[PDB]
Amino acid sequence: SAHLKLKEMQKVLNAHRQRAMEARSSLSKAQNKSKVLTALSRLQKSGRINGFHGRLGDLGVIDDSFDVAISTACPRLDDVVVDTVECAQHCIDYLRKNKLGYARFILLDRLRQFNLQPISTPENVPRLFDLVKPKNPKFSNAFYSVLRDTLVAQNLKQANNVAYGKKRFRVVTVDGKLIDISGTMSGGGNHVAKGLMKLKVDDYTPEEVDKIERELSERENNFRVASDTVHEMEEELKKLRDHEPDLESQISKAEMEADSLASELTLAEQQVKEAEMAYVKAVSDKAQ
Amino acid sequence: QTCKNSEYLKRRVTNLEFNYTKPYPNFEASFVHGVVGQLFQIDNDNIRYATALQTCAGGRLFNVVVQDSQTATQLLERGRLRKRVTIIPLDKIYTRPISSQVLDLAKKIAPGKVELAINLIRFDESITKAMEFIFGNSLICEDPETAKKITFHPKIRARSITLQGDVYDPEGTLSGGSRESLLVDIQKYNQIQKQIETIQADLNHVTEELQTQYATSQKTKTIQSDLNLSLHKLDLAKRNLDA
Repeated sequence: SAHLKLKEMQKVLNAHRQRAMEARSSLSKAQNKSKVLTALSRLQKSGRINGFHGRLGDLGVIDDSFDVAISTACPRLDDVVVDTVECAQHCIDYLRKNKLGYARFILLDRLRQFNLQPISTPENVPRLFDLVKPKNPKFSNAFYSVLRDTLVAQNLKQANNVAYGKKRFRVVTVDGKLIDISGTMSGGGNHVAKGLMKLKVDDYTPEEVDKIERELSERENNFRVASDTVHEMEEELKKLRDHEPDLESQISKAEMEADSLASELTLAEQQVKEAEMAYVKAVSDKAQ
Repeated sequence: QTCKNSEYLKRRVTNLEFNYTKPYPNFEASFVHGVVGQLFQIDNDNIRYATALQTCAGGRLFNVVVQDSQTATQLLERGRLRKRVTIIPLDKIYTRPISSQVLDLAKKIAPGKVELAINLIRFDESITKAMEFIFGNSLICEDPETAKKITFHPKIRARSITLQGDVYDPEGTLSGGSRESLLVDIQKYNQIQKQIETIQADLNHVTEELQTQYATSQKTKTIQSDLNLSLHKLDLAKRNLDA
């Protein structure tokens, strides 16, 4: 039961472990964006670089009520929008020289354009592409390259049209449920996503992550010394299971040797009185 | 000793861990092959491409394989979903191949600085189609300028990966920055796991043959009682020689 309890609590550790990682991951992402923002504030301000547009979020505004919808739909709203290849390359290597973060970039010169005209969307489903109000229409086509088949459904009608109707599209439910065309089973959960376009912030203090790491370390140390005690008890049990049979065999051979000595003693004790009587009858002879 | 001193590395290999609750006991758990991470390995030279490898899988490193569609859907529905993940069934995933003609043409245009994704991985044959769905659409180029001129080629639409971790998408998409390389520890972890499984199977076979030998030894002790009786008779006769 001891080691049972051990595994029990160590299972808890694993849970804590992964959940901590989750928080850590989020924190990293957060801090990543933060330092990314620094570049967006610094590299564009110095004027030494040109053609730097910024981020995809620094563009046309969408309705605020669909913030969770667009947050769960695509994170690529955080993509770095630039135009020329060489400027992007040089700032990438300048950022990597000092290790100032990590993100994705897109080039306007290689942006494949398409037709941004709307299509017939039956069953009264709104298209988020028309809802966006871009300040620069020249990028709207790029939006069609990013927001491909962007629709919105509700009232659980996804099983009729979004599953398979006239054509399957990347429809995002008002609450955040997304059905992808790729077919893979999107595992749901309880992850939060909001605060990407104002017409959310789940940041925690670094001391909280520090105390989580400290409690993880102390739990790991406690479980390690518990496993050490379990190993010591297992070694003691092995010592007992080795000391049982050798002692039983030694007591068997000891009782056998004692029986042999007793038989020898019984057969030899008659010689005592035999030799005593012989010596007496020899001493009594005194004629010579 | 090995399985007790090698868990300081487990603190880093945590996101690849699989967790679930069995919805249906009658369902065959063999259909859930597991996470795609430990289901395949990488050869030695992939170390020189280690970082690049992450890109070639991306978040796809955290997918779980299921046999068919209905079982995957019911496991997702009744499995008490806790975190947003991605699951791949095997029955409905389409395999989109790439014409090897453009592949060899790009290999001949750029001599030496060309690598194929499916040629730099080691996996099971029964899931080769899965590799055609994930690792069957990417390429690797060493020099950055070569990958840049390959990306700008109209016919050569190559999903290139520059060794510094630079994804050269055929549509001009490019990444960059310092993330890190969490594949070497996962490789060590799965190697330790496979050697632990081998040693455990060997020890289980040894324990089974030991139980057989223990039954034979129970019979041999049944006769060894009389053997000890004869040994005691021998000792008594040896004592009576000089008695």
